[PDB]
Formats: sequence, C-alpha cells, structure tokens
Amino acid sequence: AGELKVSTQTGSVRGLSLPVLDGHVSAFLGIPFAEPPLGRMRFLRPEPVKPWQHVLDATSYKPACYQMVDTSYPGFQGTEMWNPNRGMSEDCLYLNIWVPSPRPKDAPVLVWIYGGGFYSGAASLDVYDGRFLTYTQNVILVSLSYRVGAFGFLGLPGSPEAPGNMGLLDQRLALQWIQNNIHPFGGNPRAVTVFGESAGAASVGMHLLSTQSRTLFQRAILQSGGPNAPWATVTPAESRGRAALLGKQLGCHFNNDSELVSCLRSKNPQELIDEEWSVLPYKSIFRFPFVPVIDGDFFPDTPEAMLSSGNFKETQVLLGVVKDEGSYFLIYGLPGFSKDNESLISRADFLEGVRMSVPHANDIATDAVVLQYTDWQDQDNREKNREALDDIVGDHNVICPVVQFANDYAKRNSKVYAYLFDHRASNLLWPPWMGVPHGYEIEFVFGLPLNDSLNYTPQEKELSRRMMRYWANFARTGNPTDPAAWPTYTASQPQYVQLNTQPLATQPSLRAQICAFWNHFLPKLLNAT
Amino acid sequence: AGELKVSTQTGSVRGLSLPVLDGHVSAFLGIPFAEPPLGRMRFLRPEPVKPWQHVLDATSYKPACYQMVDTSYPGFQGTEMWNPNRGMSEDCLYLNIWVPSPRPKDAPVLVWIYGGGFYSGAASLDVYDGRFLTYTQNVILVSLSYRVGAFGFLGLPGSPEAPGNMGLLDQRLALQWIQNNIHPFGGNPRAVTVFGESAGAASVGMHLLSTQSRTLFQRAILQSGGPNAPWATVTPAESRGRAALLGKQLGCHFNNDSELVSCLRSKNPQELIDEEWSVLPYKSIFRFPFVPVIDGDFFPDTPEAMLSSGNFKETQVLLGVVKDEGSYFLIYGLPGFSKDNESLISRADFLEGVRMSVPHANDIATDAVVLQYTDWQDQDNREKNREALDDIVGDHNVICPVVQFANDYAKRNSKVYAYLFDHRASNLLWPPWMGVPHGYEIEFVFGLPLNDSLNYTPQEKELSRRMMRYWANFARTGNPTDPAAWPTYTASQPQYVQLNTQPLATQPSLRAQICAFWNHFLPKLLNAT
Amino acid sequence: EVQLVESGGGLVQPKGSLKLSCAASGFTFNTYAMHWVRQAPGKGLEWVARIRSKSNKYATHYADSVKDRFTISRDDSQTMLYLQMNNLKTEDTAMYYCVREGSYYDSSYGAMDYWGQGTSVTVSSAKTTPPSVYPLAPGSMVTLGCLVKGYFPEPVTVTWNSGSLSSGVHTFPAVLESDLYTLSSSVTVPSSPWPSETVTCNVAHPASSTKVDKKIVPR
Amino acid sequence: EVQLVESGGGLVQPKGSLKLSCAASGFTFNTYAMHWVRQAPGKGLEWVARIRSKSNKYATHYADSVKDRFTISRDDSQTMLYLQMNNLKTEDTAMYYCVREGSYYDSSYGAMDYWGQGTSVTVSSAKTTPPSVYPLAPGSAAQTNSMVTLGCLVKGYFPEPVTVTWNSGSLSSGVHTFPAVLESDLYTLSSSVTVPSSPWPSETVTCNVAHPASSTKVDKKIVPR
Amino acid sequence: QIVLTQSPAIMSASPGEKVTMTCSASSSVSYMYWYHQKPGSSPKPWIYRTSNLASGVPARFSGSGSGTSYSLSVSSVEAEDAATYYCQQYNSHPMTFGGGTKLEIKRADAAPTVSIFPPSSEQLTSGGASVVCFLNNFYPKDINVKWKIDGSERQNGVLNSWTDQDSKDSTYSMSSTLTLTKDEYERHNSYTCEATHKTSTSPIVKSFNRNE
Amino acid sequence: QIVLTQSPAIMSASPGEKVTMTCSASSSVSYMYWYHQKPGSSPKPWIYRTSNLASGVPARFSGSGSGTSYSLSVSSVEAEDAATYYCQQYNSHPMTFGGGTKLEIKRADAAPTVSIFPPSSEQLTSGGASVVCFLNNFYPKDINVKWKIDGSERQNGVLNSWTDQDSKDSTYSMSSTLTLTKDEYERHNSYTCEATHKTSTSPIVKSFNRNE
Ligand SMILES: *[C@@H]1O[C@H](CO[C@@H]2O[C@@H](C)[C@@H](O)[C@@H](O)[C@@H]2O)[C@@H](O[C@@H]2O[C@H](CO)[C@@H](O[C@@H]3O[C@H](CO[C@H]4O[C@H](CO)[C@@H](O)[C@H](O)[C@@H]4O)[C@@H](O)[C@H](O[C@H]4O[C@H](CO)[C@@H](O)[C@H](O)[C@@H]4O)[C@@H]3O)[C@H](O)[C@H]2NC(C)=O)[C@H](O)[C@H]1NC(C)=O
Ligand SMILES: *[C@@H]1O[C@H](CO)[C@@H](O)[C@H](O)[C@H]1NC(C)=O
Repeated sequence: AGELKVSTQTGSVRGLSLPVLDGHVSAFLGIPFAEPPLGRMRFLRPEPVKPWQHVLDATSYKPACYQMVDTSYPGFQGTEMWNPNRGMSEDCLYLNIWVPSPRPKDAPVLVWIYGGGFYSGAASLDVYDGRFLTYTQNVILVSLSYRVGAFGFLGLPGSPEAPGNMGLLDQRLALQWIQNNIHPFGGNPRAVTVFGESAGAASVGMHLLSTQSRTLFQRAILQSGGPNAPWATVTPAESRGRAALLGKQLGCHFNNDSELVSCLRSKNPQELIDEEWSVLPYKSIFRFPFVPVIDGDFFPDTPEAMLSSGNFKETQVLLGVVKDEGSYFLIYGLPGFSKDNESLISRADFLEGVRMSVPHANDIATDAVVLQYTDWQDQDNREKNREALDDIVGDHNVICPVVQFANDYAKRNSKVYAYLFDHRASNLLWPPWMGVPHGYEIEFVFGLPLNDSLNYTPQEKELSRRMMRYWANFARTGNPTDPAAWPTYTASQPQYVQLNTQPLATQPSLRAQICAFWNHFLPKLLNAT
Repeated sequence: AGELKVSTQTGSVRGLSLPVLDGHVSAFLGIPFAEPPLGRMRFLRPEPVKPWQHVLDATSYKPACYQMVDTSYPGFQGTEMWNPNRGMSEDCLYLNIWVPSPRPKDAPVLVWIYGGGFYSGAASLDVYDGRFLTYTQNVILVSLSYRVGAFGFLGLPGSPEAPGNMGLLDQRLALQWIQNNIHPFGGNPRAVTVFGESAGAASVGMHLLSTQSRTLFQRAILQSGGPNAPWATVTPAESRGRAALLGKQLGCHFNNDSELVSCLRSKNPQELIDEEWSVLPYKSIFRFPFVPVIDGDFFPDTPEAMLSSGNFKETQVLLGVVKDEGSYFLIYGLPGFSKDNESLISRADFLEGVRMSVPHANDIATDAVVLQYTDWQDQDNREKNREALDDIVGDHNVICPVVQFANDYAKRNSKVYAYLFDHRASNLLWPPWMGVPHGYEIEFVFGLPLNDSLNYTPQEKELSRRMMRYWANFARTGNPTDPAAWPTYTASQPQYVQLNTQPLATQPSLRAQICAFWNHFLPKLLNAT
Repeated sequence: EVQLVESGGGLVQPKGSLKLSCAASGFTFNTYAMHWVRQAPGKGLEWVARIRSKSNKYATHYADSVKDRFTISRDDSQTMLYLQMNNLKTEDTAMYYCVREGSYYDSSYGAMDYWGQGTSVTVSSAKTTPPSVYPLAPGSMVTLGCLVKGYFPEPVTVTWNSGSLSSGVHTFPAVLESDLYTLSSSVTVPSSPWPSETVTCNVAHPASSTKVDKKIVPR
Repeated sequence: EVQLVESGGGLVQPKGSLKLSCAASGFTFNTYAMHWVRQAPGKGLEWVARIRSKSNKYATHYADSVKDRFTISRDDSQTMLYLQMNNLKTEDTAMYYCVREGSYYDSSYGAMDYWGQGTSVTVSSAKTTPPSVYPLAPGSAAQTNSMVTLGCLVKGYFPEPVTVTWNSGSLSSGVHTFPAVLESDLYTLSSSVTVPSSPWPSETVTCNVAHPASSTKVDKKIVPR
Repeated sequence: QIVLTQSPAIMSASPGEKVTMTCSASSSVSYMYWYHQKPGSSPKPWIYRTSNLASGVPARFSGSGSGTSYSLSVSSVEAEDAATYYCQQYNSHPMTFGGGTKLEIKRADAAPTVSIFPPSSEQLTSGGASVVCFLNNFYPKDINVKWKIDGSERQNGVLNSWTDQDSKDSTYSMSSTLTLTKDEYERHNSYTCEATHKTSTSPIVKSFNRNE
Repeated sequence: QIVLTQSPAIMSASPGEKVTMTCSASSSVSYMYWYHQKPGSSPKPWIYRTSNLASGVPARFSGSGSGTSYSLSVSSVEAEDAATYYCQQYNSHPMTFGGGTKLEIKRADAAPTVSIFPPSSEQLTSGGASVVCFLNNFYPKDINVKWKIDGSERQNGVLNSWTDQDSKDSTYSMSSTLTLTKDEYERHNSYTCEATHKTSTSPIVKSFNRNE
C-alpha cells in the first residue's frame, strides 16, 4: 500500500489486499458512483456522486438494493446463493473492483451486470467474487449495482418523477464512472468488455442497443439472456397500468400522474415489495412486474424492432446458454412441480403449465405450442411432459430470444461466438431432473472450482480455468481462442460449442428449427387473430 | 367350357380361358350391371340392367367412361399406362371377372374400385388385370367401372336431374349386382373385400360411411387414399357453383335448376370435358372439378364428421402409402417441376408451390405449412425445397387423411393394418428424384412382376408373390399375415410395415407428428381466422 | 413480547375431525411464515405444515402423512393460525405446537424461533373420565403429595397452593394402564409450616371440565 | 382435307427478329396440340416447340437451344399457329415446318401426322440479290432423233428459296431441278428437261422461275440458236 | 425424507467437561439448526445456520458442520445444560429433525428420600386402595423398586413413573403406586416400599402397618 | 437429350430383298414413331407407336422394337421405297429424331445422258459466261466430272450439284457449271465436259467449239 491507495476524479479510495492461490489481488469495495435515491430522490434518475474528501473506506461490500427475497428454502444454497448476503438498503449504488498484483498499466476491464429478472440481485454474491478471474487471467473485474423493482423501473414515461428505465440509467452512470476513473486502478477504458446473466444479459443487450450507452464499452457477453426476451421489456401503457395498480393496492388516492409518485415515495420499502407482484396481469412464470419500459428516448422502439432494423452498436459478441434453462422457473408456480420430487406432471398439469408459460396467448397460439412440444405417439408420458415444459420455458424465455439476437447480430458480419454449458456439477444441490440449471455456469466463469474449500473435481478445475481463459481471451482478442478452435455463429451457420469436462467440441445448430416457431411464426399468428 | 358358360339372375354369359404360368384361369369381360346413361338418362341415377336373352358376349373388355385423357407424353408408359386402353363411351357401365380353374364353390371375391381423382380411370388397364391374383391366390377378381367427371358427379343436391354422387351410385349398383350374381361364378357374396387406390380408396371409404352401401361387402382395403382427403369431397354450395359455371362456359341460358341440366344433356361429351377444369376456384394441384358432394342422404354430413362420431361400417381395414406420394402431382402445375429435369426449384418457386398445394389457405395457414417444411439452417437448398413439396403434397392429400382414417377406425376398436410400399422398380420409367411414386404399388399387388415379358428382378417376383398373399390372406381372414408378423394400427401405437425386397420390417409411427399438424392444428387455425 | 397461544385440542374419535387455533402477538404476523409442528409422547418433533405470507401467495406445504387430510390456514386481520384436521388417526396423537419462522430481517432467519406452549390432541375410541384426586399425608422436612387417579385423556394441571408453592415440588409424568391415566405430585416443606400452614394441591382436568382443590390433612 | 400453310419466313440479319405464321384447315384446330419442327439444309429434324389445347391450358414446351428467344402461340378463332423468333443466330437457318400431332381420337395419336410444306428462314448478314435466269438450248444439232435435253440456269441469287417449273407445271416428266449451290454468299441452281425431238422447237418449252425474296417472277422460253 | 441421526442418544458429562454431539444427515444439507428442549416446555431455538448462537444462548455453546456431518459443542458443561438437543435441516421438504441427544450432567452420588403413604380415607370410601411411594432427588438415575405385602412380593397393580434430570440440582425422582382392592388391602398388615440404588449396599426400605 | 442412332446411314438393296433399319436409343423409350422423307417434300408419318402402319403405308413395311432397340423392316423392297427414314421418340422432352437412313434401291447399271451448253447470248451480253453440263439418269451414284478448256484442265469456277435417287427409275442425275469471264471465254475455243462412271472404261465426254 503501495497498491491499496487509489485517487480518482471523484475522490480517494482505500483498498484491501486479498490472497488468491500462490499470490494475491487488491480489492476496492463499496465505491459510490451516485447519490442515494432517498425520500423525494426515490424513483428519479440517478444523480452522479458528489466528489468526496478525503479517503473513502472501500474495504467492505455495501448493502444490495431493496428486493423480494427468496425464502422458499432458508436452509438451502440452491436458493440462498442468489439472495442478498450483506443486507438491503435504498442507498445501494456502489461498484466493487478487483485489481491484479502488482497493479497493471492498461489491463482489460470486465464489467459484471447481475441478473435477477430486474426485481433482485447483488454484486456482493459469492458467485460473482472477482478474485479468481483477476488473479488467473490478470484482468480487472468490476461489478456494478443497479436499482431493481418498482424502485428501479416504476414506468411512467414522460413524467420526470418516474422516467421508467431508472435501473439501466444506474447501470449507465456506473459505466460512465468506470471510463473516467479505471486507469488509476491500472486498467484500459478502451478494453472495457461488459458481461451479464439473465436480466444482466438483457441489460448488456440494452446497452448495445440504447443511444448514449454504446461508447461506454468495447465488447459484450450475454449469458443465458437477451434484450428481446419476452419478460425483458414492457409497453408504456402496461407499465403505467402496473404503476397505478401499485398505488391502488397500497391504498393511494391520486388524480395527477406525479400525485401517484408522491404517495408511493412515502410508503415503506417493504410495504411496496409486498404488493409489487399483485400488478402482473396473469397467472404466469418467468414474467417480472417492474422491468424496462419502451419510453421513446432510452428505447426509441422495441429491442425486437431495433435488432431487426440494425439500430445498435456493431461489435464482437460472446453468447450462450445452459442445458436446462427452464427447470429453475418451473418450481415457482407450475402445477405438480417441486425440487423435492420427480415432477412427473399429468397431461392436465402440462396443459395448465403451457397456459402459464405463454400467458398473453389466445387458444390458437396455445394449440401451436402444444403441437410442437407433444409426442403424438406417446401423449400421456409424465417424463416427456416434464421435459417438454422445461423446453417451452427455456426456449420461449431464454434460448430463442438469444438465437434471434445472434441471428440479427450476424445480419451485419459481426463475429458472434456461441456456447452451451452442459456439464452438470458433481456437487450440484438440485435434483437430477433439473439437469444443468439456469445460472450455474457463473461459478465456472468466476473460478469458484479452484477453491479447495468448495469441493469440486480436478476435472471441474480444468473447465473453470478454460472458461476463464475463453472469457478473458474474448475480452482481449475478440476471439476466445489462441491460434496454433471455436467458430463464429451466423443465421446461415448457427454453430455453437460445448463447454464441459471434454475437449471443446462443435455443434451445428443452436435450436434453429424450434426458434423459427417462437421468433417467426408465433408473433405472426397473434398479428392475424 | 362348360366352365366358360355362366347363367345369372340378369342373363347368361360367354367366357374366355386364359393361360397363366403353369396353368389357366377363366375371364368374363364386359358384363353390364346397368342401362346406358344416354340422352335424357345422362347425369341421372344408374338404372339397373334389364335382364337379357340369351347369351351375352363377355369375351372383350368394353370402353372406359368419357374422360380427360393425359396427352402430356404420348410415347411414355409412365403416363400412358393410366389412360383408356379400349376407347371411351357414355355406355361404360360394365364389370370384369377372373376365376381360377377349376371353377371354385365359395371362393373369396375382391372388388377393385379404380382411382383417377373421379375425372378418370378404367377397369381395363393392364395394371388392374386380375390374371395373376386369381391364379397364384385362387381368389375371384372383379373390377367395376363408374361414371367420372361431370357425367358421374354433376352435383345439384335435391334435384333428381343431377343427384350429385352418380359415380358412387354406379359403384353401388355394381356391388348390388355382385351380391345377386357372384355364386354362379364360384364365389360367395357374403365374402366380398372392396379395394381401391387414390379416388378408388376414397370411394371404398365412401362405401364404409353411407348406410345403403354398407350391407354390400365384408372387408375393405384403402391404398394411397381416404374418404376424408381434402380433394375427395365438396360442399353442396360449391358443387352447385361448379355446375352453373359449366353451363355459363358452354354458353347455356338457364333460370330453373333442371333448366341447366337440360342444356348440358345436349352438349357433346368432349365439349363438356374441354370446359370441366375451368370450374375449379383456384390455381391448384391435387384438386379435381367434379367429385362426391355432401348432399344429406348419401352423405348425411362430412366423412371427417362421420369418422369422428364413428358412424361407419365397423369392420377390419388394410391401409397404406408409397414412399413418394406427391412426386407425380408436382409435374402437373407446380413451377419449375419436370420429370425431364432434376426439379431443383428456387425458394420463390417453393413458396408458390405451397400456395398451390393449400389453395383455400390464408396467409397465416400458408406460414404454418412453410414453418414445418423449412430447414431454418439451409433455407435456399433446391434439393430440400423439392423434397419438402413432395412431402407437403403427399402428407396433405394422401398420408395424413389415411392416418386420421386409421386413428378414427381404431378409436372404435376396429382392427387396422398399415403398410409402406418403399421399393423403387429396377425398371421404373420415372426419374430418380420422383422416388417410389403414387400408384406404383398396384403392379405388385396385381402380380405383373411374375410376367417374363415385363423385365423385373427375381427379387421383385418374390415381393409381388408376398403382397398378393397379404392382400388375399386379409380378404379371407381379415388379418393379412398367416405363419405362427404384421401388427395392428392404433392412434397410441401407430405401427406400420415396410413392403420391399427385404423381410417384413416393422416401423413404430406412420407420420404421427406431422399429421397432427394437418389433422389437428391446421383446421383449428382456419376456424379462428 | 412475542407470544403464541394454541387452543382447540382434545379427545377426538378415530376418523373424526378437529380444528386447532393459534393466537399470535408481538410481531408483524402477516410478514411471517407460520408452521405447525407435533410431538408424540416421549418422541421427537415432526413437521406438519407451513403457510407462507400473502406476498408468497399463502403457499401451503404439508408433511406427506398429512397431505390432503390436514389444512393449514391464516387470518392476518385476527392474527390467527389454524389447523383443520380431518380423518384423524391414532398416529396423530401428539402435542401440537404453533411455531413462527424467523424472517430475512431476523438473526433467526429460517429457524422456528418461537414455539407456543402446545395443545394436546388424543385420537382414541375411549371415553372421557374425570380424575379422582386423593391426598397423601404421612401416617426437619415433610413430604406430602397427591394422587390424580383414573382420568382420560391427557392433560391434567397440578399446582400447589395456587402456584405460590413451587420449590420442593415433583409432578411426575402420567402413566396409562387400560385406557386410564394415573399421575402423582410430591411436595417437600419444613416440619415448621406443616400442618400449621395450609398445603393444598390444585388439580385441573379441562376435558371432563373438572377443577379440584385438596387440603393435605394429617391423620 | 387437312392443310398446313406456313408463311413469314425469309432473310433476317443476325440478332434480328422474325414471326412465322401457319394457316391450318380441315380439322378441329382447337382440340389439337400443334408443333414447330425445323430442318437445316442437308440435315435432320429438330423439334422446336409445342403448344397444347385450351383444355391443356395452352401449355408451351421448348427445345433448350430456343427456350427464352422463341415463343409459340395460337389463335384458335383464326385457326392460326405462330412462332415469334427473337435474337436470331446463323444456327437457326433452316426450313420451318408447322406440324400437327394426332389426338387420342386418331390412330396417329402422338405422331406428327401432318406437316406443312415449310417456310425457309435464312439468318445472314448478306444481302438480297435477284437471280439472272438464262436459257440452255443446244447449240450444235446432235442426235435428232430421239430425245432433246433443254434446261435453264438460275445464277447469283440470295437467299434461298427459288421456285422452278416447266410449262407452268404441266411439264413434270423428264425434269431434273438440282439443289442450289452457294459460292461467296450467292446461290446458283439449274434445271434440265428432256422432251422428244418431235415437240421441240415445234411446241413451246418455258422455265418459270420465282425468287420471292427479291420479288422476282421470270418466264424464259427456251429458243433454238 | 432426509433422515437426521443424532448420536449419542444419551450423553453423560461431569461439570466443566468439553462435550460434542453429532448429527449425521442421510443426504448432504446446506445448514443445520439446533433447538434445546427441557421437561414440560416446548423447544427453544439454540443455533441458527450451523454456527450462529440464538439470543440468550451462553458463549460456551458452539455449532459447526458441513455436508452430511454437523455437531454442537459445549466447552465447559454446567448443570443448566441438562436438556434434549435436536438438529433440524431446512434444505429439502419435509423439514426434518434428528432423534435428539439427552445431555445429562454428572454430580456427586445422592441417595433417594423415600416416603410411603397409605390409602387416603377418601379413596377407601370409594372402594379402592392405592399405596404411594416417592423416591426423590437421587443420582445416578439407575434405581429399582419392589413392593412387599406382608412379606410376600407384589408386582401386579404397580405403576412406576420417573422424572427427567433436574437442571437445578442434577437429580432424578421416581414415583411407584401399588393399587389393590379395598377388600384385599383390609386383609393385610405390612405394606413395604423397597429400593435398590448405587448409594446403598443394602435395600433402602420404607414401610407402614394398617394396625399403626 | 435422348440420342437416337440410326444405322446404316445409307442402305442399298436390290428389288425384292428383305431389309431392316435399326434405331438405338441412348436411354430406354416406351415407343418409337417412324417417318419417311422424299426429296423436295416435308416428312410423312410412317409407323405409329412402334408397329402400327400409317394410313396408306404398304403391308411390306413393319415396325418392331423394345427398350433401347427399335427397327423398321421391308419384306420385299421396291423402287418406291427410296426415301430417308427417321425414328422419333416422344418419351421425354425434348422429343428427338434419329439421323435417318437413306434407302437406295439397286438397279441395272445405267450410263449418264451428258449434254453440254455454251453460255447464252443474254449471259454474255451481261458480261459473264457459264458453261453448263448435265449428266442425267445414271446408276450407280458414283460419278466424277472434269472440265478442260482448250485441252488444259479447269477446276476454279466449277459448281457441282447432285440429285437424290429417283423413286420412279432408281437413277441419279448431276449438274456441273463452269463460270469464266466473258473476256476469258472469248480467248478460248474448246470447252469440254468429261465424266468417269462404272458404265464406261473410257471417259464419257461432250464438247463444243466457240468457232462452230
Ligand atoms: C425444368 O423444367 C421445367 C419445365 O419446363 C417445361 O419442360 C422443359 C423440358 C421445356 O420443354 C420447357 O419449355 C417447358 O416449359 C422448367 O420450367 C419452366 O421454366 C420456364 C422458364 O425457363 C417457364 O417459362 C415461362 O412461362 C411463362 C408462362 O407460364 C405459364 O405456365 C406456368 C405453368 O406451370 C404457370 O406456372 C405460369 O403462372 C403461367 O401460367 C411465360 O410468361 C414466360 O415468359 C417468357 O417469354 C415472354 C415472351 O413470350 C417474355 O416476355 C419473358 O421474358 C420470358 O422469356 C416463360 O416462358 C415455364 O413456365 C416453366 N414451366 C413450368 C411447368 O413451371 C424449368 O425451368 C426447368 N429447368 C431448367 C434449368 O431449364
Ligand atoms: C322452368 O321455368 C319456367 C319459367 O321460366 C317454367 O315455366 C317451368 O315450369 C320451370 N320448371 C320447373 C321444374 O321449375
């Protein structure tokens, strides 16, 4: 210290030395990039942080943004690993940074945008700890925090009291901060590669798409998510209907549009969270209440329309999915599903499960989903019905938006690289039926298998080391390999790679036939009925 | 001879001894079963034949019913084998009989109903000669003739001047005649199996549905056809619109319904044929102008509705298809298709070919057909586009109605036997791309490979001998197998057999997934738009 | 102060029905996940059912031996938890505790951080019999006691001098012999207070609606 | 009686256009499939195109060497068959026959059962030159008795054809009209006629030569010298 | 059904001794929870999420464990610690509990204070006759009691009952009731309550006589 | 493109001889149609669908064949059978025709009737000079013709022409025209037309003299 002291455009920062394997790294945690959105500043745009004097304690993570916490199994890591580990508060706008030792000069910078369907998440999660990527890949790992729920996305377009995309603005404000302050940490702002999972990847994609938020980075990684996902965006008319119902549920009396926001700004943060899910219009799964709204400024149209027309940042993209995307979401609503049983659902249950997966669908569209996912030779097989729902939910919400993104991106000669994480853990906490579930590639990307306190196989250490290299090499080169073999993806050649405890193998089609149903035909059907 | 003399309820008959292989058979050709539908008797119900005195010359085939003849290739058997070989006349209501030697007592009787999409066909075709079936299987082969075109199916329901299903009423009148006169030939009227191909099989199905025809036979075979086929039946309102347009095209002046028929009864048979196809409402393929009409008596509802509700003659059925059902039809309209080239059609041509195959379809239904039959990884492959159309045409018009028939038949606990003829002749006259085309199982069913003047392989002789046995075992047993090989068809277990130069092999699904599209979803789509 | 008060328990015939109640206070009930846990005599703890908050859509989960026979319910306006038990079986004979689970907000997150005193449930074909309370007097220290003989079902309350006599007391667990429970309680006092000062055992058997106070008299 | 009469033929420059006509009679034209067949000089027959009836939706099929340049069409009301030929090439130089195909009703079914006499098409850059018709009479009175050979030379014409008759067609026997020979884009032809020593010069012998391309009609009386 | 196995079932330790209880899970669990239970009281939370002591739990208590193996320790055991300790898992449904561990605290051997009581007038007038015997505040728990009617042993009609160890004095107490007919009781003189316990090499006896 | 190969290209038979023409198809065809063609005439239908003679065709003609091999036969050949016979397939598009067979009928050898003609007055007055020579009604077809101007041979300016065999008399005829300038023609006297044919062992010559 030495390396534990950093002076930036906004103030001075006190670090922390952290040992990693045979060496160590430096960490700076709880660095604000904005002012606290409290009282009358709640639901507003993020105000940039007022510079401080003198040195700020950046030795501890700060609390996560107020959110709905998953209390389904309080004594289970499978659910608990995703919950806030250092508390919750409205004052939550902080970024965390991991720097190699000795401090580099112009090293690559990876910025993590966490998932949680815009209603949850924390940069402080153990699964997003940057220690291993920083030490093994000699890379700078930054993790930002962004408001979630009504607090981050209460949509009232036009109104300044709730501009609608407040959460993606918080993300933007952090990206703006990284540019103006990462070189004193030993990084290169010319090599800022943004990356995220689920809503995090939707956010990443919403940064490749929006206007004053595409110069803020060089490259992108979208893990198990896309901005054009059905759960990712909302109609300004719906976001308004949602905001008003929140008021009515909380016993508000309002005439004006800003008369609403005033009433909500008074209600306790838990009072609001406890009513947040009652706004959803249908009995559904993978549908989140307060999410990004197409306003007219941040979103000049829909991400679908934007990706189609090409209104975006043309740059290198690494994309991919897990073997079982849907399985996590099934156990949060669908009849007959549990992690505590085989979830051998009846034909009756399968049908109601389809209706909950395509909730905005009319009877003819539901019939189409049932046609593709039914074995017309073996209709009453409870194992096929379970596998079929896991596929509907995975395809509709995750894999198919990703393939449309990947096709629309190569519809510009952009080098797009696609993976499939399909190695299932030797020590996974979920039942066999759930396969390789949503979010379980992250621990491999972040180097967790290298930790001897975590009980992983030496074969799992190898794959983590490899994925860390691929992620780093892409952030460096724009090609996740080194010549002495991972190919590009186009709408024409939809090749992808298998990430597992086996040598990189190549596969030709990343669900092209089925995603043609979801992306080409299913919308067309609704435009005709 | 002696043997060549037969006395029946309608009159006496002169025969012919015919040598087959190491033995002989007896044939009686040109036996009328009705009065000639001429002058004022044209377009009417068939009048039963007035008994004759004394002996009638039944030594020569009689002419086929007036029809549109295929003159596309006058020096090619591929097309010419299907054309009338013994002339055309309105006086065409005759049946043919083949009997083994020595004359049996109560032998099985197989009645052939020829195809030709209700606008063509002849019992006198070389491919329908009963010589090998009657000698190798010791059965009695009968072939009937029925009025085709406007002559057989001018439909003005309610009107006696054109009932609407005259061709089916000719078929019926022959079935009624077989009952009253087949025992003097050495056959039993109670053991009658009715079999047919294309419109012939549709006609067989139309005799399992209409009550009055039910009592006239024991079993049934449906080869590459079903009564519920899209091209097989017409709405009484359409058949009327079709009949009126014929009048207008022929320069008729009419007010009454019977005023229209009087004008047509005067027009020369070729004058009518030359205008018959101008009545069709769309640019299409596999769509015939004058076909069976749902009147209210013969058809009390649609065959679809009847098969669904289950009001059909509950008996056992042998059904099946060829490997390339559609190929033959493609070359009669679809852009870029020929038997004289590889028919490597463009994406542009493929799309117009879809529109001509589902002609009543709106844009959303066409989109659905395009979704199922497109390789979304290789869209512009001219070989796949060719193969895809061959499949649309085969599935929509032939295979899928057959599957719905078989499913609806087994739904009512009836034994159903399913085959797939997928051996292509060593000496087939069609180009390779056309595969095993529509109607080319018939020559094997009728024993033609056994003829040394016809140049077939010894392996082809074996299969013909086998198919003849299967067809005859079924006609006698109601089960085509004998040593104790061919299982029953259910919707649950849609098993079928491969008929080829290899031991009977079993296959589990007869296009269940795709036919779920055509039979369940595609109609539903149109009921919603 | 956090309090959980169960009620509704008692003697039910097999295949019969019973509805337990639980009065909750001292916490924001509506924000908490509540549970019912049971303990058969001399045995361990068996989870019965959970009911989550209104935010977690009042989601109920049951122990398999109870699924579809028992029903867990809430009334947040009255701060009440309920357990409707139908088609009762001899196996269900136990003490039923109404338990609170610690929220994300508490140090006790996930734990059963508050348990009520319980409500005894006896599933039997046998009938309610009141106890016969007899004094035990002898014929530096004095041991007196009183026998609570031939009652059904459990429980029986035994107190000495309406609770003011706590030290020197031993109330022994009840013993069943031929569908009738017998219980005894001993009390040690100095030779000075007895018989000079009144010693009385107060026995209560609510099932038979019995309240008895017995003065231990010398002979 | 069945008749097929072609017209429209002649000399066209290369890359040029021409439209052939065919007057059909003696049959129900509209019920027949018609064809155009060509024959290059000294060569065989090459099918050009087919056009089916109105019932067979006027379906046209072409020889590949002709496929998007030529167009076969019919006008059933005027009993006419046509061949529109565009972007003409030296290879297209041939006699074009308008040919009928026997219907299902005929024994000739499928065959080319009637062919017209033809229309000559010459694709060249060379120009139209009328012929010079000269008489050939014997100069020296050789064997008289018994037969006399007279003739006439049709020199330096372009293009083909040239019509030659003797005595307006009434002199058929003893006539030899030899095929034309091209030398430096100009055709030369000769015709000989043998008659007895008695009819000549006592009876008139004339060669009637016609070259319609140059719009030339000449009658030459063979006169003794 | 994740089965939790607590061992030992019964544990005995002297005051000041370090003691460790184990909980073995049939399948791996993310955290273990502990509760303690005292006689006549409902359970109370003891340890939260493997190692966090509950409000009011003494510092001498600790928890620890991983996967399938979890434990609860006491650095220096006191009399106060006499209770049953159960482990619970809340990883999978149904949440399950172990069989428990009865922690018993050793103490100096203490002889029982035996008192015999003839049938009350009240009971006799109702037709029955019960003789009561209390053998209070003894250690160790191992005790045997026999009845003699006029010198002959009696086993029929005897109901024995025992308390759990007392947290305050580390002792155990017992009750024994000999029940016969009024008619039978009136046919005998000597009623004897005789005990066998570590503290004596000879039976510890109390008796009364109907004729006294 | 189904290629039809006719063989022999030229056939020669004496009157009364049986003769067979073949047609070989590159690929198997269902039927073969045959036509005949005479000089100065368009083709005429001869055989319908392999073996059915066309209206007016003599019974001595027959058709036969299968797959790739088809043939046309004449039992007893006559002079009127001198024509070209083409085969045609209508199995596949494009319908194709064979190269043809020239049927020539033998006959007694016949010497040519040679006639020479000086240039006409009208040609000379127009500036040119052509000498014509006809060598008519000869058999066999093999003939050679040479010109001599004042004894010296002349090859330049000579245009030869030959007819096909005559159906009526089985003969062949030839024409030969020597073209010179009026100026060159008027510089010479002897103009000689000389032929070589089977029928003579010496040249067959005709000549004239400008000064005669
Ligand atoms: C494979 O064979 C295909 C079949 O073609 C036939 O068989 C071959 C062997 C030949 O004999 C051929 O001449 C036959 O037609 C072949 O497909 C054909 O492709 C041609 C173009 O090359 C098409 O020709 C165009 O036809 C239209 C009229 O079409 C009507 O009929 C069709 C029947 O299906 C309908 O689909 C249409 O809707 C129409 O009703 C003409 O308008 C067009 O115009 C040309 O001429 C005019 C002047 O007259 C000009 O203005 C234009 O610019 C054009 O030059 C063409 O003539 C033909 O219709 C099509 N046939 C079929 C049945 O689809 C295919 O091309 C073959 N492959 C190869 C590589 O050759
Ligand atoms: C036909 O119409 C005429 C009137 O136009 C009428 O006289 C005649 O009776 C009608 N016939 C029938 C059967 O309706």
